[PDB]
Amino acid sequence: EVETFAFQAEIAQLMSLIINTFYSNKEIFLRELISNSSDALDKIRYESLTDPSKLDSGKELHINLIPNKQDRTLTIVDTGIGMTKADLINNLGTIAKSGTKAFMEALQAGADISMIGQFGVGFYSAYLVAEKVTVITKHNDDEQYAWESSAGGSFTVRTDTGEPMGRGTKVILHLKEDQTEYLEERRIKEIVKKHSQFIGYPITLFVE
Ligand SMILES: C#CCCCn1c(Cc2cc(OC)c(OC)c(OC)c2Cl)nc2c(N)nc(F)nc21
Repeated sequence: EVETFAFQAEIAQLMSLIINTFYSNKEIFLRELISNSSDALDKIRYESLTDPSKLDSGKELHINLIPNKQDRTLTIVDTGIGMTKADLINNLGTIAKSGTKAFMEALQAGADISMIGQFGVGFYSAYLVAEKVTVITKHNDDEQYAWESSAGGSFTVRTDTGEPMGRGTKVILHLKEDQTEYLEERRIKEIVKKHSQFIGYPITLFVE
């Protein structure tokens, strides 16, 4: 049972700009996703202080980076707060509208794509390297969901019947044919060291 949705006009515009603009410094997508993972882990850690039962779906707070050359995927996994169906379909897109407009205007005023995170829309930098993005997420109050988009103005949401993840988010980057350098161990290590060296959670780079 797959539900198909149209992105709000501003988000479809942002995704097109990210796909179409010539911009060589694509590596910045990784810092954006790791930073989102880190914010999600802070959120579950904060909530657990007043309600300890929120860690019943997993005590460990961490980030895994999983490359897979056979599937041509790079997966960012976290055991953070996770997302609800409402976040996936409408809540995040609503907040994204404001950030998208501010980012588009900043670009016209002379800013570059690396500043995307300051506008709360850093997640869409995934499309600098990915032809398709799959998001598997599980929030304590909701079910496990799979969000997916190859851009083109639409995204899908389905109940994920795959392997339960307990609590957290998995961002699966189906890389563009010319972006396989992001499956290489030394390339991932270099980017993490350059942009994500001060994240307060363990980041484990899996090897193939
Ligand atoms: C913006 C923003 C941050 C909030 C949404 N979000 C994101 C980025 C994100 C933003 C989105 O819109 C702006 C969004 O679209 C609905 C999205 O889902 C595909 C994600 Cl993953 N990553 C995580 C994560 N790792 N864990 C949790 F829990 N929430 C996340």
